[PDB]
Amino acid sequence: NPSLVISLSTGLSLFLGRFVFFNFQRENVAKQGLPEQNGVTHFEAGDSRAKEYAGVSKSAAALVDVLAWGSIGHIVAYYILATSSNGYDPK
Amino acid sequence: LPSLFVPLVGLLFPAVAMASLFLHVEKRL
Amino acid sequence: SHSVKIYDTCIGCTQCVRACPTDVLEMIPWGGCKAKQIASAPRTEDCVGCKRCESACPTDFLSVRVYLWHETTRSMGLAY
Amino acid sequence: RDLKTYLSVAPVASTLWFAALAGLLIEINRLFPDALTFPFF
Amino acid sequence: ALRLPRFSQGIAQDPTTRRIWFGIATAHDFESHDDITEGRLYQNIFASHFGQLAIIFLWTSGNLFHVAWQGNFEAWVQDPFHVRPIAHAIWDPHFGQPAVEAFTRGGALGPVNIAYSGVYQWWYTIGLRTNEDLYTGAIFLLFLSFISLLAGWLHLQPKWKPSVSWFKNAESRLNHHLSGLFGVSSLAWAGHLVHVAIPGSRGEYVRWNNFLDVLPYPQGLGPLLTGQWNLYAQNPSSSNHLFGTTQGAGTAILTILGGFHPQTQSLWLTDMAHHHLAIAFLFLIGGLMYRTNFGIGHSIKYILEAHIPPGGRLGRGHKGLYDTINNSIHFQLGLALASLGVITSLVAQHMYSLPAYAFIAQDFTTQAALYTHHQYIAGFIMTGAFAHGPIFFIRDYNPEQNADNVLARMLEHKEAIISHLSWASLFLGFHTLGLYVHNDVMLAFGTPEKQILIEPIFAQWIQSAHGKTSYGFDVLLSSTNGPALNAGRNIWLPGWLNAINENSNSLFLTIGPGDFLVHHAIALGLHTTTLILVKGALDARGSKLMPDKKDFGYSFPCDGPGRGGTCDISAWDDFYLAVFWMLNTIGWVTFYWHWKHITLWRGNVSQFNESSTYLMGWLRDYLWLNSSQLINGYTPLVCNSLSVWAWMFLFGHLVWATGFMFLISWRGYWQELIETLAWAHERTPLANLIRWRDKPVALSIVQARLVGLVHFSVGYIFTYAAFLIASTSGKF
Amino acid sequence: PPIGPKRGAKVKILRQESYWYKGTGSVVTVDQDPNTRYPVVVRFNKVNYANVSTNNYALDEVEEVK
Amino acid sequence: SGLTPCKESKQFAKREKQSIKKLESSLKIYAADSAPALAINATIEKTKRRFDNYAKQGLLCGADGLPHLIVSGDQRHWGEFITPGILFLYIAGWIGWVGRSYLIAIRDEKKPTQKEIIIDVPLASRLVFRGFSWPIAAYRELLNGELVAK
Amino acid sequence: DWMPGQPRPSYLDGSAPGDFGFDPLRLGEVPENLERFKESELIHCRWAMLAVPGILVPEALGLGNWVKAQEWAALPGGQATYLGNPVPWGTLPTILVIEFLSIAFVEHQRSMEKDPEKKKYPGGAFDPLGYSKDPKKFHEYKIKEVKNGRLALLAFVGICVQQSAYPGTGPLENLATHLADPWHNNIGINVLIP
Ligand code: CLA
Ligand code: CLA
Ligand code: CLA
Ligand SMILES: CC1=C(/C=C/C(C)=C/C=C/C(C)=C/C=C/C=C(C)/C=C/C=C(C)/C=C/C2=C(C)CCCC2(C)C)C(C)(C)CCC1
Ligand code: SF4
Ligand SMILES: [Ca+2]
Repeated sequence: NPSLVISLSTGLSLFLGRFVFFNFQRENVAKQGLPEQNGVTHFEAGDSRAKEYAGVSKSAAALVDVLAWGSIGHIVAYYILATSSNGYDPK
Repeated sequence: LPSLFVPLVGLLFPAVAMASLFLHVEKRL
Repeated sequence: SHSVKIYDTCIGCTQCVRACPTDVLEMIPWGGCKAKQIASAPRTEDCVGCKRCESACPTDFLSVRVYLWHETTRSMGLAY
Repeated sequence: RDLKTYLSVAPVASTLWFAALAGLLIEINRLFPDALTFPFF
Repeated sequence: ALRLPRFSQGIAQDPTTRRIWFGIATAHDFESHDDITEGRLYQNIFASHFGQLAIIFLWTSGNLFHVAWQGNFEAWVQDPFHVRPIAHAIWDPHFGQPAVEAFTRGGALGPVNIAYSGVYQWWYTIGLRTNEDLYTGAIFLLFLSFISLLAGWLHLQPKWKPSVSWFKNAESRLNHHLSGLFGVSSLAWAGHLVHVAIPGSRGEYVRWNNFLDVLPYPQGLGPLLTGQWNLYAQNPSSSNHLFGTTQGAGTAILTILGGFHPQTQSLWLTDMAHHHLAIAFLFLIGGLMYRTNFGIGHSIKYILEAHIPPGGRLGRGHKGLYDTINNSIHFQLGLALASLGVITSLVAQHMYSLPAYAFIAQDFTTQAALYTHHQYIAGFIMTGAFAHGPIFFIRDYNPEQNADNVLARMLEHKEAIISHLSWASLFLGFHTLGLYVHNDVMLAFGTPEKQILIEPIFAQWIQSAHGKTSYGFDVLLSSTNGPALNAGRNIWLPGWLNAINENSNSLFLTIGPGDFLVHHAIALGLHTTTLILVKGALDARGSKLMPDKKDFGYSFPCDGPGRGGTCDISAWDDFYLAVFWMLNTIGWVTFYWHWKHITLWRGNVSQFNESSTYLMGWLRDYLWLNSSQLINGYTPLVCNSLSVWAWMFLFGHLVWATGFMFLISWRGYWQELIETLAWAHERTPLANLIRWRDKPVALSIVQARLVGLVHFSVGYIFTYAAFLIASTSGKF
Repeated sequence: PPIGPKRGAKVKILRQESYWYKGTGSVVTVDQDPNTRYPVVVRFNKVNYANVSTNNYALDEVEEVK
Repeated sequence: SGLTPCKESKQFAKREKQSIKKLESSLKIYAADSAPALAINATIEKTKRRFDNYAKQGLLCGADGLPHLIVSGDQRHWGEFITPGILFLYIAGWIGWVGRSYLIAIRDEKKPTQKEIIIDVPLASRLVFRGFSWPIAAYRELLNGELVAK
Repeated sequence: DWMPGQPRPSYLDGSAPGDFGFDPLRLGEVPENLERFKESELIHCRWAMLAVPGILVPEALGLGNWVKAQEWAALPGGQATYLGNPVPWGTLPTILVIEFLSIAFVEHQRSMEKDPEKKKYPGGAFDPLGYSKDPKKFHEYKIKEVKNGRLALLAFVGICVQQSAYPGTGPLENLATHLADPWHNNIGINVLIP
C-alpha cells in the first residue's frame, strides 16, 4: 500500500471533525470550561491562553483543531499501514 | 598514591566540620 | 512556656487548682454555672505540663487544657 | 450454701468448662486418632 | 532568630540540649518554620528538589568514576561468568597484613570490595565497554550535578522564583510529565538501544565519533516512514548468538520474541528497544488529555465534579476533591509515595524473574542483594505514604469543603474500616501461626504425615494459565485447543513457553504447601501494617479518648496519665508502631525469597519444600545452616575475606539491641539520673572550671521513640545484609 | 413554661466530643437559671474514661428520643 | 492435582516402612513380655492404622511422601476441607449465638456486669441448646438482627 | 402489578407503554435516568427485532450460522459473500471502515436531540405511513413495539446461550434437535452432566 492511505484517513478525519462531530465537541468544551484552581488559574500563573492564534477566518474551524484531527488521521492511518505488513496470522 | 585523601575525608574534614558546627551552634547573636 | 486554656464548660469544682504543683490556675468570679466561678491561667510561665489539672477535671471533656509549647527552664522542671 | 455455689460459676466456671472440653476432645482422639479428614460424608 | 535553629525562635530560646536535637529533626518541616508563607513553602521545596537531583547525579558519578579507576570491567567483559566485579579499592591503615591478603581479589593489585549492586551487568548490557566510556559518563553526571545546583540557586532569586499558582497548574505539568518526562525520555532511550546497545551486542562499537555515518539498520529508516515496520523484525539474532560478537548476530532492531537470550539468560535487547518505543506512544498521546492554552483538553476539576453516582451511594462523590489535593502537598506526597512504593515492589518481583541485564542471573549474590534492597525501600516508602496521609488530615483537610464526598465518608465510617482490618489480621494470624505450630508438633512427635499441607492450587492454576506444564490442569496456554494460545501462536509464545518451562530460571517457580503458608504470613504482614497505619490516619483528628487530637498536631508525646493513660496516642506514634510490623513483613518476604533461591541454586529445592512447612525448619535449615561460613569470617585460628560481614553481622545485632534501651526504658528515669550528674560536675574540683553552655537533659518522649526505632531499623537492615551477602557469596 | 426537656425524658447527645456521643441518657434536672451556659445535667448507664456518669449540656446539644 | 494418590506413592510407603523400623528397633532392648514392648507395639499398630486410613481415603501425596490437601472445592476432597469446615461454622455460630443470647438476657438488669463475672448458670443452661438451631438467626436477620442506632 | 400481588413501585403508574411495574432494583428511581432508559430499551429492542430475522432467515437457506458468516473475516482475503458472490467490498478493512463511518454518523445524529430524543419516537421521515396520526391508535402501537421488542431481545439471548455450549450452533437447527427427541434433548441435559 502507498502513502495515499495517509491522505484518505487524515482527510476523512478532518472531514469528520469539521462537519460531523464539530458541534458536539464544542458543546462539551464549553461545559468543561478551562481549568481553575480555586478559580481560573490565570491569577498568578504568568501563562494564559493565546486568543489570537486560536482565532480563524473560516466559518467554524481553527488551526488547533486541524492539528488534532490530522493527528488522529495520521495515527489511524499509520495504524492500518502497519497491521498490513505484519502479516500476522491467527487460528 | 592518591589514597591519601582518606585521612582528609576521614579526619580533617570531620574535625573542621565539627568545630565549625560547634561554633555556629553556640553562637549568641 | 506552655499554653493553658479554660472553657465555659467549666463547672467551678476547682479541682485543678488544687491539683496543680506550680500554682498556675486560680478561680475567678463568673455567672455561667451554679458555682459562679471559673478557672483561669494567669501564670502559664510557671507551668510544667504534668497535666495533673486535666487528670482532675470532671467535665465530659476537659474544660482545662494544656497545650505543650516552647520549652523554658521553668517548664523543663530544672533545679539546675 | 448458695454462697458456695456463688464461689463457683466465677472463673472456676471457665476451668470446669475447659476441663470438660479437654476431656471430651481427648477421648475423641483416643477413639479417632490421627484424623486428617472427615471420612464419613 | 538569634541562634540555631533560626527557622524557629521558640526552640532557640531553649536553654537545654534539646534545642540542638530538635533543630536538626525539624529543618525540613518548612511549614512549622517561623514566618512561613505558601510562597516560601513551594520555593524551598522546589529548590530542595534540585539539590536532591544534584546529589543523585553526583552519587552515580562516583560509582562510575571508581569502577573505571579501581575496577576491572574490561576484564569482566571478556569473562562475565568467571570474573568478580570490583566495587572499589580498600585503603585502611587498621588492616592487618592478613586482611590485606585475604581481601585482594578479582585480580586487583590491592585489597578491594566486590560489587553486588549489578552495575557491571547493567553497563555492559547498556553498551559501555571500556573505562574511557565510564569516565566521560562520570564527567557528564558531574556536569548534570552542577547545573542542578545552578538551577536550584536560580529559582531562589526574586526574578526567577515561580508563583504558587504556577505550582498549582496541574493539567500543564501532567501534560508534560506524561508526554515529555515519560514519553520522550522512553522514546529517546529506545534510540540509544538501537544505535549503541544492540549494535554493541553484535560486535560493532558505536560511540559519538561514528554514530552519524553508520546505519542501525540496512534499510535505514526507509520502512519506518513507509509504514512497513515489519522489516525491522525480519532477521533477529540466532539461538546460537554470542553477546558482544557477530557469531549468530542478526540485523533486527525491533522484535517481540519473548523469553531469554540463551547465552546471557536475559531479555532480548531487541525486545527492550521495541518495548520502550511502544511505551513512548501511549505516553506521548497520553500527555495530550488535559487543557492548557490551546482551547482543547480536559478540566480535571470538572471530571471529578461529574463523577457522582445517582442514588447518592457515594454522597457527593469526588466534588471539591481537586482543590483538596492541589492545595495539600501532603496529599500529593502520599499519593506519590504509595504509587512509587507499589512499582518499587513491582520492580523487585520482575527483575529476579525476568532479568534484563546480560549475565545478571548467574550472579546469585547480586540477584539476592537487589531484590532485598528494593523490598525494604518499597516497604519504607509505603509507611511514609501512610504517614503524610494522616498529616494531610491534620494540617490541610478542610471538613466543610469536603462535605459528604468520598474522602469525608472514610472518616464517617472509620470504625467499620478499622474493625474489619482487625478481623482480617486476626483471622490470618490465628491460622497461619496455628498451622505452623501444628506441623512443628508433628515433626516433634516424629509424625510428618500428620501435618496440614494445603496445596496452593489457585496460584498453581495461574501458572498453568501462563503455560507452565507442571500440575497439568489443561488451562489456557497450557491447552492445545485454546483460543488464547492460537492467538499468540508463534509470536512471543515460543520464547515465553520455553522460558517459563526452563527449570533453571526464576520464571514462575514451582510452588507447594510450604509456599502456601509463607504467603499467608505475608498476607498477615500486609493487613496488620495497613491496619496500624490507616487506624492512625483515620484517628489523627480525634477519637473517644482524645476528641481533639488535632490542635495538638501530628507528633506529640501524649496526653498525660488521665482518662486511663494515653501513651502512643498520636498519629506519629502508630507510624512508629507500623514500621516494626513493616520490618517484620519485609523480613518474612526476603527470608522466603532467599531460602527458595539458595536451595534452587544449590539444586536442592527438596530441602525448602520439606522444611518450610514447619518453623523449626526455618530456624535450623535456613538461618542456622547458612550462618556457617559467615560466623567463621574471623576465627581463633584465622581470618577470611568474609570477616567484614562477620563483623557487620554483630554490629547489626549491637545497634538493634541498643535501640531496645530507648524503646523499653522511658524518660523520667534518665532525667533524674542526669540531674545527679549535673550535681557531680559542679562539685568536682578542676572540672567545674569548665561549664556547659547547653543544659544537659534527657531525650524527649518522642525523640526516644525515634532514636530507638532508628537503631532497631539500622540493626535490622545491617544484620540481614551481613547474612544475605555472606551466605550467598561464600557459596555463590 | 418550664425551661427544658422533661425530667423523665431520655435524650441523644450532640456534643461530638462527648464520650456518649451518638448515644442516649436520661436527664436528671434542668437548671432554671438563665445565663447558665450548660444546664440539662444527664447521667449514663455506662462510665466514661474519667470514671464519671454525668455531665451538663447545652439545650441545642440534646435531642429528645423515644 | 499434580500429585499422585497416596495409595500409589512410593515415598508414602517408604515413610510407613521407615517409621515402623524405628519403633521396632526400640522393641529389641525391652525383650518380649513387657510393658514398654506392649506400649511400642501399640504405637506400631497405631502407625499402620494411620497410613492405612490416609491411603484408604484417597488423599493425594506430594513428592515429599506426605499427604497434601485440596481446598479448591473439588468434590473428591470435601472431606479434606469443606465438610469439616461447615462443621466448624456450625459450632462457631452456636457458641457465638448462645453467647449473644446471654448478654441480651443480662443487659436489661440490675448490675449487668455482675452476671458477666459471675455466671448465671441456670440461665446459661437454658440458652445453650438454642445454638442447635442458631442458623435460624437468619430469620432474626430479616428483622432484629443488628442495631439501627449505628 | 405484573408480579401478581406485589406492590407497584411509586414512579410507574402504568401509564408508560410497556409499563408492567417491573424494577426490582429501582434503577428508575431517578427520572432523568429512567427517561434515558426508556429510550435505550427501544433502541436495544429495535435492533433485536432486526437481528433475529437477520440470523434466522439465512439459516433456513444457506446461512448455516450467524457464526459461520463471521468465519471468513478471520482469515486473510475473506472475501466473504452475500449470496455465493464475493464482494463487492469484500475485505474486512473496507467493511470496517464503511461500517464505522456509516454508523457513527447515523447514531451521533441521535446525539443531537432534545425533546426527549424526539420522545424516542422521532416520527419524521420515519413515520411515512404516519401511523402516529391518531393518538389513541399511536399508543396501542407503542405497546406492540415494546412487547415485540422485548420478545425479540429475549430470543436473541437464548440464541447466544444456546449458541454457547452448542458451538455446533443451530438456533433453528437445535429446535430440530429438540423436536426429534424432545424428551432426551433439552436444556436439562445441558444444565447437568454427561
Ligand atoms: C577514617 C578515619 C580514620 C583514619 C584515617 C584513622 C587512622 C588511624 N588510626 Mg583511628 N579510629 C577511627 C578512625 C580513623 N582512624 C574511629 C572512628 C575510631 C573509633 C573506633 C578510631 C580508633 C583508633 C584507635 C584506638 C587507634 C587508632 C589508630 C589509628 C592509626 C593506626 C595506623 C598506624 O598504626 O600507623 C601509625 C601509628 C602512629 C601512632 C602514628 C601517629 C600519627 C601522627 C601522630 C599524626 C599526627 C597527629 C595529627 C596530625 C593530629 C590530628 C589533626 C587533625 C584532627 C586536624 C591510623 C593513623 C591507632 C593509633 O593511632 O596508635 C596509637 C590506635 O591506637 N584508631
Ligand atoms: C519523598 C520522600 C519524602 C519527603 C520529601 C518527606 C518529607 C517530610 N517528612 Mg516524611 N517519610 C518518608 C518520605 C518522605 N518524607 C518515608 C519513606 C517515611 C517512612 C520511613 C517517612 C516518615 C515520616 C515521619 C514519621 C515524619 C515525616 C516528616 C516529614 C517532614 C519533615 C522532615 C524533617 O524535617 O525531618 C528531618 C529528618 C532528619 C534530620 C533525618 C534524621 C533521622 C533519620 C531517619 C536518621 C538517619 C538514618 C541513619 C542515621 C542511617 C545511618 C546509619 C549508619 C550506621 C549507616 C517533611 C515534609 C515529619 C513530619 O510529619 O513533620 C512534622 C514526621 O514526623 N516523615
Ligand atoms: C512475636 C511477637 C508478636 C506477636 C505474636 C504479635 C501479635 C499480634 N499483634 Mg503485635 N507487635 C509486636 C510483636 C508481636 N505481635 C512488636 C514488637 C510491635 C511493635 C510495638 C507490635 C505492634 C503491633 C500493633 C500496633 C498491632 C499489633 C497487632 C497484633 C495482633 C495482630 C492480629 C493477629 O495476628 O491475630 C492473631 C493473634 C495472635 C497471632 C496472638 C495470639 C497468641 C496465641 C496463639 C493465642 C492463643 C493462646 C493459647 C490458648 C495459649 C494460652 C496461654 C495461657 C497461659 C492462657 C496480634 C495479636 C495489631 C492488632 O491489635 O490486631 C487487631 C495491632 O494493631 N502489633
Ligand atoms: C490488567 C491486569 C491485572 C490488573 C489488576 C489490577 C486491576 C490491578 C491492580 C491494582 C490495585 C487496586 C492496586 C492498589 C493499591 C493501593 C495502595 C497501595 C493504597 C494506598 C494508599 C495510601 C497510602 C493512601 C493514603 C491517604 C490517606 C490514608 C488519607 C487520604 C490521602 C491519601 C490518599 C494519601 C491482573 C493482575 C488482574 C491480570 C494481569 C494484568
Ligand atoms: S499542667 Fe501541671 S502545671 Fe501546668 S497547669 Fe495543669 S497542673 Fe499546673
Ligand atoms: Ca521456570
